[PDB]
Amino acid sequence: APDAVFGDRVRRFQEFLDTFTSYRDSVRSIQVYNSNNAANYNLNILPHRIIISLDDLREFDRSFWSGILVEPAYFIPPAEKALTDLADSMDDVPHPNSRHPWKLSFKGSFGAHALSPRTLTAQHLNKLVSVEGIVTKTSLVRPKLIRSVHYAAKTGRFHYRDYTDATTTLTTRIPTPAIYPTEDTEGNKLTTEYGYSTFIDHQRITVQEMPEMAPAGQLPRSIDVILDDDLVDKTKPGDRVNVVGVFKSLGAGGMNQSLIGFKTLILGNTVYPLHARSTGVAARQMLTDFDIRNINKLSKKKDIFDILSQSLAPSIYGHDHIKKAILLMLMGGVEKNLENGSHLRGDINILMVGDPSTAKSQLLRFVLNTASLAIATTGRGSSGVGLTAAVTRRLEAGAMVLADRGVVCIDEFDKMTDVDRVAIHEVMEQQTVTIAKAGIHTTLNARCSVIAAANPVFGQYDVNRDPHQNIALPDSLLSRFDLLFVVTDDINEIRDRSISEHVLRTHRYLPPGYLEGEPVRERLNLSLAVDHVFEKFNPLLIPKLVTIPFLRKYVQYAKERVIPQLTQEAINVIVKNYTDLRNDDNTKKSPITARTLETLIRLATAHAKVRLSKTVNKVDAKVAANLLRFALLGEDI
Amino acid sequence: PHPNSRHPWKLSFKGSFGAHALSPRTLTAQHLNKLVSVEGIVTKTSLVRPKLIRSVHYAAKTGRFHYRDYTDATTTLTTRIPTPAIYPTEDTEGNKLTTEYGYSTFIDHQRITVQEMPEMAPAGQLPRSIDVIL
Amino acid sequence: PLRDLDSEHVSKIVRLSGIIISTSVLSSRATYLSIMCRNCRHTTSITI
Ligand SMILES: Nc1ncnc2c1ncn2[C@@H]1O[C@H](COP(=O)(O)OP(=O)(O)O)[C@@H](O)[C@H]1O
Ligand SMILES: [Mg+2]
Ligand SMILES: [Zn+2]
Repeated sequence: APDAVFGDRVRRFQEFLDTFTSYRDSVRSIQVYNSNNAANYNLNILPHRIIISLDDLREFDRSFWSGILVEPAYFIPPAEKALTDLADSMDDVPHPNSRHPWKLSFKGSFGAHALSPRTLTAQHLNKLVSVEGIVTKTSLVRPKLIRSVHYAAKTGRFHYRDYTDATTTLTTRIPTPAIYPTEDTEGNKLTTEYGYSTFIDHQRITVQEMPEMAPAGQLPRSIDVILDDDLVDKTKPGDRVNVVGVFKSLGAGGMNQSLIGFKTLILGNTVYPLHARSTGVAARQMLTDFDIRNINKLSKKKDIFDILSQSLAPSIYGHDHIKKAILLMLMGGVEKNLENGSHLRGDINILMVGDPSTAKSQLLRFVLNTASLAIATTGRGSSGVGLTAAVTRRLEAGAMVLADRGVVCIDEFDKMTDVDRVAIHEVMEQQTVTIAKAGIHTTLNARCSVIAAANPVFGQYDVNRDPHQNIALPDSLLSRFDLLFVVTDDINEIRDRSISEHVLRTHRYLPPGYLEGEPVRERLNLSLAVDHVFEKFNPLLIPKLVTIPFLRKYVQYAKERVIPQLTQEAINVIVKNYTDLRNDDNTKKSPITARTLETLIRLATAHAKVRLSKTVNKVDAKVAANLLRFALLGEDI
Repeated sequence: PHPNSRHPWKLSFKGSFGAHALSPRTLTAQHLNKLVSVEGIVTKTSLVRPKLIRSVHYAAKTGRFHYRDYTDATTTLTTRIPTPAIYPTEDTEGNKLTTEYGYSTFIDHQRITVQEMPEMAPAGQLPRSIDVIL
Repeated sequence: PLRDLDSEHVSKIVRLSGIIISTSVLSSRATYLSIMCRNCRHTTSITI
């Protein structure tokens, strides 16, 4: 039976949708997208879901906003009905072959409802809450029968029955346990018609307080979240997540005479995978047309490589070719997948062996902070079980499996066991992890670029000795590292005063919105995995330095929209340089193998990607070989 | 539309009924759930009593008008699930309700008794009667 | 003391010292719940 208050709220939300035109634009775009590939194929179908900004709702109608936040069961169904009515009103051109219920998702500032699994108590029940946590368990995506269609052969007629549970609606119904129809009303045997029955995907994930904010030494708190038909498979275990949903109570909690307390869970409305450092979530960024224009504008510059090289770690003094190599690894080459099935690696590995305090770990931490997807590990702090996969009858991804299509920053690389070393041997060239353990023969993808830091045998790189004795690493392992940089802390007066002036200038830095003696606050930077190009603060005083967010945008653009093709004019340089490096006797820091030809190719491709060029020209090969010759010998030609 | 789906229209039937044109004596149990025309004499006409089919109530604390629809076994030709919804004496959340007569809906109901006509009933035999609900 | 609790302390206020070794997850207990009959629409409230 119709409710006057329900209709009043429906028309109020219709007024809200009319006021903010972005929601008709979103619904219209979704409908035209669905119709266009429906007619095209007689890709994927976008869900009937709209992101609603709670700030705009508060601006429009504060009580509707407070009603949704505090009494969602009475305000969300009317708003969803209004959205569905609006969508069916604009649906003048129906999809080929009210109706099509549209769901709502919420975003914005939740205030006191933005909680965690620890702070989510029983006085938040029946409220729209945003819970931030870590996904620890993801159940199987199971179909749920919401409508069963049967066939009666004697009458030749198709019947159906709709099913309802306590979690499909925000309000409580009268429970109607309608049985599965095994026969008609008048005795005819029914045959279930699979493919005409309706099954809805259902998942139940567990969100636990994030380790970065959970109290140390205390047992963590968890909360159940239920996802239905479009939020399933939106996250994976170990993901940082922000789930917006209604904190519901279900069952009777032992009152109904046939539990210790009422069964509580979150009916998920929105799932946002969050980006935290050293996690398995990549960093999607929004690239406006202005950002792309600036990226192309800077790519037109000749010295853009240098501009990108110095802007990586201005705080670190020097380490300029190391920064060039780090930028090239951030871009990386393009992997080759030949038709027969073979794989050519397109990821660049870097090793930095050096004396104490030459900033190898700060250069690792910077890469961890700025990379799209980076996992930080330490030698012997993570084993092969912790680096590669692990069998739990089920597999748990390790450091280098979560970092697939990403970067692995390994500090204290020398303090790594040989059992880990063999797994690392497999991961670096073939980019795969073969388990073959306890009846689980699986080949996980570990297409990751490894950057590592190491110390010499005696703790100080002796220039009198040779590198092979100063490294104490297997030669086969050192071959996998595309670029091996030996950094030595030479005491020279010019660079001594220059590095000290830099260190002090960096220490004498103030944020734009801070006082002289105000302790700088620090948050954990839980970015959402979806305004000037250059940097005001320049530790060096000189070319221009771009901001780290803009550098990340540039790296993302070049990494996702540029796939350079090798050219003969680059091949001549690459082949000549490889032949010289193989045959010339120079007492190289690292050996020269066919892997050296491919690090030449990969670095040339990466530098071509830096310039946004779709073809690797001669200059790219020359600069790649230049960096390689520096890395092998120390030349400055 | 009239000044100030909707407005359910009822059907009435006329014509030749054949074997369904009966009398209260010949109307047996094998005519049940059939459309029959019965000719007879009206012997009893009950009072035309109103039947509450929708009750409208007012909650003064919230100042809101609520309603409840009522259904019986005789208002539909098909059998429903019986739903004995009680008369709402209070709101869902405890507010006392006041019945709003004149906004509630009452439907006239009569129960007549049709007996075999004396001109066609057998002589000396006790007549047969049938109940009709209008 | 926790070892000195006899049956004479049952249903009485006792002060006892110790160390907490476990804290379970918070569970929801109904302090006021609205109820409605299934084969009716009779609304009632139970207050705890
Ligand atoms: N060349 C350098 N330029 C700037 N800072 C440096 C340099 N070398 C060392 N530092 C400083 O030394 C400190 C320790 O460096 P760290 O990265 O921990 O050294 P290591 O690589 O030996 O572990 C950091 O605060 C870092 O800024
Ligand atoms: Mg270090
Ligand atoms: Zn009842």
